[PDB]
Amino acid sequence: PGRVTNQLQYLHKVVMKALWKHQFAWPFRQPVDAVKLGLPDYHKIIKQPMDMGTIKRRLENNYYWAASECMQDFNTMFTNCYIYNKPTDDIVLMAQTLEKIFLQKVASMPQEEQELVV
Amino acid sequence: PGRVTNQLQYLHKVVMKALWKHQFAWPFRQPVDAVKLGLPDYHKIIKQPMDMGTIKRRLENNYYWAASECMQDFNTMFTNCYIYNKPTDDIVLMAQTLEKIFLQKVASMPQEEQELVV
Ligand SMILES: COc1cc2c(cc1-c1c(C)noc1C)ncc1[nH]c(=O)n([C@H](C)c3ccccn3)c12
Ligand SMILES: COc1cc2c(cc1-c1c(C)noc1C)ncc1[nH]c(=O)n([C@H](C)c3ccccn3)c12
Repeated sequence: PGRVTNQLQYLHKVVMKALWKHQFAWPFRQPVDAVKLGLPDYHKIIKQPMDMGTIKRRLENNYYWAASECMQDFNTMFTNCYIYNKPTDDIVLMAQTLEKIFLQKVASMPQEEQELVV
Repeated sequence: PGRVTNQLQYLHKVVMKALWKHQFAWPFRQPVDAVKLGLPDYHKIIKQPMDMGTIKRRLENNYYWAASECMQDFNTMFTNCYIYNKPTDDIVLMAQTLEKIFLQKVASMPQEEQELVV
């Protein structure tokens, strides 16, 4: 059972809003389907797949207990990409651009996490 | 009880080696002493403090079970910095530079994690 916090609210309504509509977002909006994309050994290499669609649903459904967990899912999504792919690949450059934006927005997130009731 | 893996070995001998000696590394090599630095409410805002000294010791002492845990400690260190400080602060620009290097190196880490025995 997760909860609503000021930081999670910010991650939803400011961070995810900036990322979801970005030019480079579309390949990250749903899980990597390795077989359709012809990606060998994707599930040997990546044991914790993650994508922005899953994160967005989790934010919408109060899945997270704390913003740190949501930020961990973002980090996992980006590092999965960096690990599976080559440093010069289009998808890695796209991920780097998205992560730069994510981290920039995190620098203006509310500082002290407090739960919101109603 | 942690273990030695090819990825943790890479994080130690390649990633931490590149970061530890960087021009901007020195403020990150030990925990943030908020009172000496005159940083109000540091421990209200940051509930999971982390630094490269602690990570380096953990790598040296086989504290981690998997590279994902070490990468999470790096991410926590950087996002702690971004959260406590302002987007334009010297320390945040320094952290961003270090994180760029960290993530660049992660893109060449061994892909499939396998434990090393002896
Ligand atoms: C080449 O990387 C991808 C390409 C994708 C994709 C997800 C990834 C992806 C992501 C994201 N993280 O690891 C991988 C692998 N999801 C959908 C999708 N649809 C689609 O046409 N692609 C191609 C192959 C693509 C898109 C962008 C950049 C490079 N290649 C892709
Ligand atoms: C202004 O930020 C810091 C300054 C530090 C520091 C750690 C931080 C720090 C870190 C790293 N993450 O959050 C904070 C706060 N550790 C040691 C240390 N010794 C030292 O003289 N400083 C000053 C205030 C400094 C250094 C670099 C950039 C800006 N300000 C610092």
